[PDB]
Amino acid sequence: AGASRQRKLEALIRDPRSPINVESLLDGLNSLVLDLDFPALRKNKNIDNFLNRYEKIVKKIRGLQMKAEDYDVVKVIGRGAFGEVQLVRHKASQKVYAMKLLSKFEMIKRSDSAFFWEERDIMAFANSPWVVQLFYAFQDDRYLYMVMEYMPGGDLVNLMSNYDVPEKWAKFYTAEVVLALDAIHSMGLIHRDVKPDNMLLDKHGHLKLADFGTCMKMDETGMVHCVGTPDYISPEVLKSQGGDGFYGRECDWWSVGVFLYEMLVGDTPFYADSLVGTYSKIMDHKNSLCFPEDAEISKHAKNLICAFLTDREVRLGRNGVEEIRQHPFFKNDQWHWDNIRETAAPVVPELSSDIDSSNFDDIEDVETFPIPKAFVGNQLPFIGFTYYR
Amino acid sequence: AGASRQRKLEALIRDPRSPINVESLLDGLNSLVLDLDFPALRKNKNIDNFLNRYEKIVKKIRGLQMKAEDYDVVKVIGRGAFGEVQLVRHKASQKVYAMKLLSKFEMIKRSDSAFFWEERDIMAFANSPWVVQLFYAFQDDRYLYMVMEYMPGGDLVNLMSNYDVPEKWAKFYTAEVVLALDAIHSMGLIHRDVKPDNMLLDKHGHLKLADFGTCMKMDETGMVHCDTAVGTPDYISPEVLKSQGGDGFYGRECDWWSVGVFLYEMLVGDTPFYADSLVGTYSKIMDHKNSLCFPEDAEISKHAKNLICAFLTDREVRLGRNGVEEIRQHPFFKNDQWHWDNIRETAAPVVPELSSDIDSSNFDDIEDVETFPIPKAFVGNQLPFIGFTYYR
Ligand SMILES: COC(=O)c1ccc(F)c(NC(=O)c2cccc(-c3cc(C(=O)Nc4ccncc4F)ccc3CN)c2)c1
Ligand SMILES: COC(=O)c1ccc(F)c(NC(=O)c2cccc(-c3cc(C(=O)Nc4ccncc4F)ccc3CN)c2)c1
Repeated sequence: AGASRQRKLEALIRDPRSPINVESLLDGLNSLVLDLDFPALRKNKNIDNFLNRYEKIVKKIRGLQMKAEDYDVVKVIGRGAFGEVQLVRHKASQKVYAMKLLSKFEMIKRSDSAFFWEERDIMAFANSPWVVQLFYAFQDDRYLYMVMEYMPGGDLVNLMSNYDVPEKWAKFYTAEVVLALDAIHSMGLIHRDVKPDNMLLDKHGHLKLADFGTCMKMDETGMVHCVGTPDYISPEVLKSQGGDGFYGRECDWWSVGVFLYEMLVGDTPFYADSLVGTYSKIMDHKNSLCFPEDAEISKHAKNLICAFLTDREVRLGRNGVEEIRQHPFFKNDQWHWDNIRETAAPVVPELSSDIDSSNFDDIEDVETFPIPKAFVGNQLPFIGFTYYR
Repeated sequence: AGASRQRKLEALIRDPRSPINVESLLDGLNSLVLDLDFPALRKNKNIDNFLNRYEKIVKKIRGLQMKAEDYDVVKVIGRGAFGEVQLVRHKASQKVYAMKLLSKFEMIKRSDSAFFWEERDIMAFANSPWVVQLFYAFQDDRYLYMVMEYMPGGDLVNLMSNYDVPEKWAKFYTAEVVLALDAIHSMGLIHRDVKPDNMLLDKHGHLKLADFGTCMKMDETGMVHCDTAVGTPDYISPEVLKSQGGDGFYGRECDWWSVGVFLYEMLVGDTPFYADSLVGTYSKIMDHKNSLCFPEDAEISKHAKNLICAFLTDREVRLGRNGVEEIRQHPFFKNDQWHWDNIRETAAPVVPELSSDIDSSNFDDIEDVETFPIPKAFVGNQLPFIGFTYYR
């Protein structure tokens, strides 16, 4: 009946995962207002009269909703392709978060614009201690904001540059990465850009993955038809960039092997001065993968590294994560796969307060959209991005 | 804290009086989809990706929401400037309604496009038995719809044309118009288009006002500021005629001129300033001091004649400056069938003979489409109708 219909649609609006939830529909009207309030378009009677009604309530609404002015910015802890990351303190609650800003301009211009949906879903609804939790997602006219839990231990790029990593440490950080990727794979997602920059460390020095712009949802077969600095990117993913090309979750396990090599060796296995150099070496990995004479690595460590860095058809982890996690290398008298994250981490950070950012390096140093004549609708891609947990 | 804000905003979305209630925000999404889904606009990647996402969910919502296909059209019972009015039966409930279609194309074309807000607000939130009530307001691509209560008795244009009205009946219906107009004034609204076309009679033959397109919201004093003259030529007050030519300040008195014109029509059988051209009618209305006169062959009583000349005078001396009180205590109204407090619970003059719930014998038959052009740029023809949807 009509009563049954209104019950059904009210379910579609209260659903926080729905595209027509109240935050999306409020995003829709706010995106419509921002996209229309220009003097050139206001010559149109339909557009000017529409703004006359809603201009008042839209300014009110935007005041009540969560915004950047609510958060005191303590420091900038990272920079990235489409923006930056800030250490922030929410003023009303005094709680410390890490807030990621992604530029709407840069996303629209350089033309990626769909990566942030999966990132937002994964961080909100992953519900895994291997993935950084998102608390709030919101936006203004220039930026998207993602308010995440603050990983105060820094990343593994910092850990490797400040410590010469022994093999017992390498077992730990590799095992945690394996578990973290298994978490993502189990959500039906291929990471396809795993690397120490995206591997953060929590309060107790335990790993959580932190960037998911590259993530993509798998098929029934498990494959994913569809960019970057190629250091950690597998051969098949590299070949795939040339036109079409299928690949699966094994591409992430290549990256793990690259990551294992780096920790024990100190350089990436396919390092070169140019991108074409690195690309070229990654394709000729059968001949170009080699260990230095003066880099004391064990038989099992070398065996695992060689297991991962091979063709996809015989790589470690086609048959499953099992054979990876029962490789001899991981045998130890400290932790087990079922209890690793509650055991003592190799490196616990010594921090003084809730805003201690000492394990992050310092960051040093504008343009936005042009005023349009016609309707371009730049805000339309960002409708339904707002999320309040 | 943030808790105080998210409760304040939640107050705004749940309220059906609010412009940002959920019904309106759905219209915001729906209108955007309609206004972008065209081949040339999909050449924009921003537009085409947005419509690739939402079109499916927007298609499911459109089927769930109330629509015209829910109703059986029994017979078309009226026509007006911006659309028609149909007699409908809701399929799921079998309940009879009169629903008014209003063409979005013609409203944008002839440019008015905001009269319907106060029409909707009155019917939705009047709660007076002098005003036809709106159960459901909705829309689609072409029409705004308003599902009202069916008034099977017909309008007063039909009553005066069928029956030859005596003054005992005219006391009654004029009284009901005054109480109806007083109600509308008591909501801060000048009707400024009172006439027998817009007076409908219910199951029992008691009046209800039933078109509010010309209606406008008053000031803190009671006056209104309007540049354009409005209303049907025959019943337009000289002050509203004179408002066309520049600055026009005037209060609720303009309605009583029309009640004046209305009473003259009932007893005399023709409208007081009739002319074969509209140009002549405006010339007669402006010269009402000399032009207003009765035929000799006419049996209108002195108290009847005293009331009409009381109404059809300049606003400075018109019966209505000192409120509704002075209208009610005129000797024409004084009788022993009804009091003012109980008039609508007394025996009406013309109780209709109604066989069935779809009896449209009081209304007459009707006899005899164009649409928007496919735009190249963003034009936004659905933006004036965002927030029109309403469910009781
Ligand atoms: C190169 O082409 C690509 O593959 C590609 C394509 C699309 C993309 F969106 C991106 N990534 C970004 O644009 C991007 C923008 C801004 C910040 C980051 C970023 C954030 C974090 C973080 O949240 N840390 C963090 C988390 C919690 N507590 C403290 C923290 F410090 C970590 C690392 C990074 C760099 N990965 C990434 C990359
Ligand atoms: C001349 O310019 C204006 O003053 C002006 C400006 C803007 C406007 F929107 C309009 N009105 C319309 O366009 C319009 C369109 C379609 C139907 C009507 C209309 C409807 C009714 C009705 O609801 N009856 C009714 C009610 C309940 N149960 C059964 C009924 F039968 C009565 C009378 C009428 C004519 N007034 C009016 C007029």
